[PDB]
Amino acid sequence: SLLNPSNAPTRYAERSVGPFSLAAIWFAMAIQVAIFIAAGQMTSSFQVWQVIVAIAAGCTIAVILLFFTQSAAIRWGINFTVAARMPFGIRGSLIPITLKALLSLFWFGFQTWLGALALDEITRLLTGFTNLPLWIVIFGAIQVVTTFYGITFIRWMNVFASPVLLAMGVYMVYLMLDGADVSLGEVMSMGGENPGMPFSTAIMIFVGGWIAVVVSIHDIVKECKVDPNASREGQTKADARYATAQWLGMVPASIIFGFIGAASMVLVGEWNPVIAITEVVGGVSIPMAILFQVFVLLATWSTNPAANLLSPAYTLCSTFPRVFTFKTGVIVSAVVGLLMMPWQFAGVLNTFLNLLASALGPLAGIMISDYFLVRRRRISLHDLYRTKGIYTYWRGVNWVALAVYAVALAVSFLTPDLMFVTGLIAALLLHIPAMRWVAKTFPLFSEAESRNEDYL
Ligand SMILES: O=C1NC(=O)[C@H](Cc2ccccc2)N1
Ligand code: NA
Repeated sequence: SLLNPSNAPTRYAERSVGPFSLAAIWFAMAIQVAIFIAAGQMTSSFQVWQVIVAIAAGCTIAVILLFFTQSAAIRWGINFTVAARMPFGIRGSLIPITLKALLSLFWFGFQTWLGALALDEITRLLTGFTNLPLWIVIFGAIQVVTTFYGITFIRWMNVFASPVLLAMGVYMVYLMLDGADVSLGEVMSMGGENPGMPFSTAIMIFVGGWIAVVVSIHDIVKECKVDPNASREGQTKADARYATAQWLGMVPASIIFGFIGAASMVLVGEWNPVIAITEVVGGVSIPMAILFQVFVLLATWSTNPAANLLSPAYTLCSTFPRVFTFKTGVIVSAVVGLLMMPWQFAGVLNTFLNLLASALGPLAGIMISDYFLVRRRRISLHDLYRTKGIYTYWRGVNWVALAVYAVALAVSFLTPDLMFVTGLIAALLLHIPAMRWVAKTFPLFSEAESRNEDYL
């Protein structure tokens, strides 16, 4: 048996996140430093308005993906890590999941670093003392302790941060434009003096940014509010209402701040607004500096925990259920996380994000396909928490599913600038015959699936 109270499905009565709250999480979750860098470097290949469009487009494909990847977690309250057990093995799932938990972990140490940088700047602008590693640990630690309160903290922290973050950001645009004596429309076309990159791969970069979060949203949305007595059409509007809520959360947020990163680049040559606003205005008071850094901290806290730490946590406590608990998995994830020292990763993010998309495209494709197409939303919670059942396949691993991943990954390379969308579509479609083959040896359904409601 693989069940324990932390890795258990989330009961209808235990659910706490409705459609408005999820938007309020995504809005503050999109406001984070790394989009300054991405949208900034984009000004090299396109002008600002197109970048904004590449952002809105990439945001929209992500949501279209969310509509599908979130449906099982909302309805059934389950983990990502647990949900992967279906197409891949009960253990075989650990392979892509280790890929993904690593990715997730990489991002956690990166933003903790940016967060640490901020707190260290606030202090050295008050005391000249400038030790970063201590402030690294202390922040990593602070996130852990606030992450202990799981989605309860996350949800309260993001609703109050959201408008403040929204205001600090709208303010930021005024200060630049004013102090540079430039209208909004003028800045909207100042970029793109070094073309070469296709516009499709641009969209693919902002998609590749949130690919990890979207593919494992489960860990957030298994907490969302559901009415068990809906219907096909009421379940679908529910899915759509949530997907819509995620759209209105991540788009307007990441457009305003994407624009700020781009504007910084194009006005002053740096994606970082600290520099861009400092120059344009010719220095700023110690208060108004400390402020900016309070922003960065506020912008990191609303994203890092929820997006980067939740999912490896649940991976530990659900694979080693008697060894780890949620709270302990959080401690182990944040330690490993920082010990990956990701702040030394050579290159730029864009290409990394281009890496991330074509690396998880088939994963999202195989999960959407197994649940929606092969099984028709008809799943067995019972077997997901047991070493030997209809999801065990060949001694815990479904090699055919690991094969479809490879094959789809290959075909993906045949279309480098659209890798992700070909790899998803390839994995999606191939899972169908592959699964109609495995179904001749192993069963796709189980009697125990009638105990589903016992869990809820
Ligand atoms: O999946 C993740 N986790 C992260 O921290 C980053 C956040 C991000 C950076 C740049 C563009 C979109 C999302 N992406
Ligand atoms: Na944030």
